[PDB]
Amino acid sequence: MQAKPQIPKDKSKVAGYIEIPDADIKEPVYPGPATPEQLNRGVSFAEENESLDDQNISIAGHTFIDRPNYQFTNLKAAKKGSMVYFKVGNETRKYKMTSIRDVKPTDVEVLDEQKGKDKQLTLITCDDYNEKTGVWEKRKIFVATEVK
Ligand SMILES: *[C@H](c1ccsc1)c1oc(CO)cc(=O)c1O
Repeated sequence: MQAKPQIPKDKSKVAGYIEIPDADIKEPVYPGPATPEQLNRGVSFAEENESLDDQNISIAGHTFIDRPNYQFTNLKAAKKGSMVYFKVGNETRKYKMTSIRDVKPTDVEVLDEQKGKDKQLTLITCDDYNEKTGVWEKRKIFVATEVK
Protein backbone atom coordinates (compact mmCIF):
# COMPACT_ATOMS: atom_id res chain seq x y z
CA MET A 1 0.00 0.00 0.00
CA GLN A 2 1.42 3.36 -1.10
CA ALA A 3 0.68 6.51 -3.11
CA LYS A 4 -0.59 5.79 -6.62
CA PRO A 5 -1.43 2.07 -6.32
CA GLN A 6 1.23 -0.01 -8.00
CA ILE A 7 3.02 -3.30 -7.51
CA PRO A 8 6.57 -3.38 -6.06
CA LYS A 9 9.22 -6.09 -6.40
CA ASP A 10 8.63 -7.25 -2.83
CA LYS A 11 6.23 -10.17 -3.12
CA SER A 12 5.71 -10.30 0.65
CA LYS A 13 3.72 -7.16 1.51
CA VAL A 14 0.11 -6.35 0.70
CA ALA A 15 -0.84 -4.15 -2.25
CA GLY A 16 -4.49 -3.97 -1.28
CA TYR A 17 -7.19 -5.71 0.73
CA ILE A 18 -10.16 -7.50 -0.80
CA GLU A 19 -13.45 -6.90 0.96
CA ILE A 20 -16.57 -8.67 -0.19
CA PRO A 21 -19.24 -8.39 2.55
CA ASP A 22 -21.48 -10.73 0.56
CA ALA A 23 -18.85 -13.46 0.79
CA ASP A 24 -17.72 -12.64 4.35
CA ILE A 25 -14.33 -11.77 2.85
CA LYS A 26 -11.99 -9.03 4.10
CA GLU A 27 -8.53 -10.44 3.41
CA PRO A 28 -5.09 -9.22 2.17
CA VAL A 29 -4.40 -9.49 -1.56
CA TYR A 30 -0.80 -10.34 -2.34
CA PRO A 31 0.72 -8.68 -5.41
CA GLY A 32 2.51 -11.43 -7.25
CA PRO A 33 3.14 -13.22 -10.56
CA ALA A 34 0.98 -16.14 -9.43
CA THR A 35 4.12 -17.85 -8.16
CA PRO A 36 3.48 -21.00 -5.99
CA GLU A 37 4.57 -19.51 -2.64
CA GLN A 38 2.42 -16.44 -3.30
CA LEU A 39 -0.72 -18.56 -3.53
CA ASN A 40 0.28 -20.74 -0.59
CA ARG A 41 -0.07 -17.77 1.76
CA GLY A 42 -2.90 -15.98 -0.01
CA VAL A 43 -4.28 -14.82 -3.35
CA SER A 44 -2.11 -13.43 -6.12
CA PHE A 45 -2.46 -11.59 -9.41
CA ALA A 46 -2.41 -13.62 -12.62
CA GLU A 47 0.69 -11.83 -13.88
CA GLU A 48 3.07 -9.10 -12.74
CA ASN A 49 2.54 -7.21 -15.98
CA GLU A 50 -0.79 -5.97 -14.72
CA SER A 51 -1.07 -3.11 -12.26
CA LEU A 52 -3.40 -1.46 -9.78
CA ASP A 53 -3.47 1.55 -12.10
CA ASP A 54 -4.04 -0.74 -15.07
CA GLN A 55 -7.43 -1.61 -16.55
CA ASN A 56 -6.69 -5.29 -16.04
CA ILE A 57 -6.48 -6.57 -12.47
CA SER A 58 -6.77 -10.33 -12.26
CA ILE A 59 -6.76 -12.12 -8.92
CA ALA A 60 -6.10 -15.85 -8.94
CA GLY A 61 -8.22 -17.58 -6.34
CA HIS A 62 -6.26 -20.23 -4.52
CA THR A 63 -9.02 -22.61 -3.49
CA PHE A 64 -7.88 -25.11 -0.86
CA ILE A 65 -9.33 -28.13 0.93
CA ASP A 66 -7.22 -28.08 4.09
CA ARG A 67 -8.50 -24.66 5.14
CA PRO A 68 -12.25 -24.13 5.79
CA ASN A 69 -11.94 -20.41 6.46
CA TYR A 70 -9.57 -18.60 4.14
CA GLN A 71 -10.02 -15.90 1.50
CA PHE A 72 -11.87 -17.30 -1.54
CA THR A 73 -13.59 -20.11 0.39
CA ASN A 74 -16.97 -18.39 0.60
CA LEU A 75 -16.58 -16.36 -2.60
CA LYS A 76 -19.00 -18.85 -4.16
CA ALA A 77 -21.76 -17.09 -2.21
CA ALA A 78 -21.16 -13.94 -4.25
CA LYS A 79 -23.44 -12.58 -6.96
CA LYS A 80 -23.99 -9.61 -9.29
CA GLY A 81 -24.16 -7.00 -6.55
CA SER A 82 -21.76 -8.29 -3.91
CA MET A 83 -20.07 -4.86 -3.72
CA VAL A 84 -16.41 -5.73 -4.09
CA TYR A 85 -14.30 -3.29 -2.09
CA PHE A 86 -10.66 -3.36 -3.09
CA LYS A 87 -8.79 -1.28 -0.53
CA VAL A 88 -5.72 -0.56 -2.60
CA GLY A 89 -3.01 1.94 -1.73
CA ASN A 90 -5.46 4.23 -0.01
CA GLU A 91 -8.66 4.37 -2.02
CA THR A 92 -11.65 2.06 -1.84
CA ARG A 93 -12.19 0.57 -5.30
CA LYS A 94 -15.77 -0.67 -5.58
CA TYR A 95 -16.50 -3.29 -8.20
CA LYS A 96 -19.77 -4.96 -9.15
CA MET A 97 -19.99 -8.60 -10.22
CA THR A 98 -21.72 -7.81 -13.49
CA SER A 99 -20.00 -10.42 -15.67
CA ILE A 100 -20.04 -13.87 -14.06
CA ARG A 101 -19.24 -17.22 -15.68
CA ASP A 102 -16.80 -20.12 -15.40
CA VAL A 103 -14.23 -21.41 -17.83
CA LYS A 104 -11.66 -24.18 -18.19
CA PRO A 105 -7.88 -24.49 -18.76
CA THR A 106 -8.83 -25.36 -22.34
CA ASP A 107 -10.56 -21.99 -22.69
CA VAL A 108 -7.96 -19.53 -23.95
CA GLU A 109 -10.52 -17.18 -25.45
CA VAL A 110 -11.56 -15.53 -22.20
CA LEU A 111 -8.17 -14.28 -21.10
CA ASP A 112 -7.72 -12.02 -24.09
CA GLU A 113 -8.25 -8.43 -25.27
CA GLN A 114 -11.53 -7.95 -23.42
CA LYS A 115 -11.12 -4.18 -23.65
CA GLY A 116 -13.90 -1.62 -23.50
CA LYS A 117 -14.39 -1.95 -19.77
CA ASP A 118 -13.21 0.20 -16.91
CA LYS A 119 -10.94 -1.18 -14.18
CA GLN A 120 -12.10 -4.77 -14.08
CA LEU A 121 -11.33 -7.07 -11.20
CA THR A 122 -11.01 -10.52 -12.71
CA LEU A 123 -11.61 -13.03 -9.93
CA ILE A 124 -10.23 -16.29 -11.29
CA THR A 125 -11.47 -18.83 -8.78
CA CYS A 126 -10.16 -22.24 -9.75
CA ASP A 127 -12.38 -24.99 -8.37
CA ASP A 128 -12.52 -28.78 -8.78
CA TYR A 129 -9.09 -30.39 -8.75
CA ASN A 130 -8.29 -32.95 -11.43
CA GLU A 131 -5.99 -35.46 -9.72
CA LYS A 132 -5.28 -37.23 -13.00
CA THR A 133 -3.02 -34.46 -14.25
CA GLY A 134 -2.99 -31.89 -11.45
CA VAL A 135 -5.03 -29.06 -12.92
CA TRP A 136 -8.14 -27.19 -11.81
CA GLU A 137 -11.06 -27.89 -14.11
CA LYS A 138 -13.54 -25.18 -13.19
CA ARG A 139 -12.01 -21.75 -13.48
CA LYS A 140 -14.90 -19.70 -12.14
CA ILE A 141 -14.43 -16.16 -13.34
CA PHE A 142 -16.08 -13.18 -11.75
CA VAL A 143 -15.36 -10.03 -13.71
CA ALA A 144 -16.20 -7.30 -11.27
CA THR A 145 -16.05 -4.06 -13.20
CA GLU A 146 -15.41 -0.79 -11.35
CA VAL A 147 -18.93 0.31 -10.52
CA LYS A 148 -20.30 3.85 -10.40
C1 LIG B 1 -6.43 -22.00 -11.62
C2 LIG B 1 -5.51 -22.22 -10.42
C3 LIG B 1 -5.53 -21.38 -9.30
C4 LIG B 1 -4.63 -21.75 -8.35
S1 LIG B 1 -3.83 -23.10 -8.92
C5 LIG B 1 -4.62 -23.23 -10.38
C6 LIG B 1 -5.79 -21.23 -12.57
O1 LIG B 1 -5.32 -19.98 -12.17
C7 LIG B 1 -4.86 -19.17 -13.19
C8 LIG B 1 -4.35 -17.94 -12.79
O2 LIG B 1 -5.40 -16.97 -12.75
C9 LIG B 1 -4.88 -19.53 -14.53
C10 LIG B 1 -5.22 -20.81 -14.88
O3 LIG B 1 -5.23 -21.17 -16.06
C11 LIG B 1 -5.57 -21.67 -13.87
O4 LIG B 1 -5.75 -22.98 -14.16
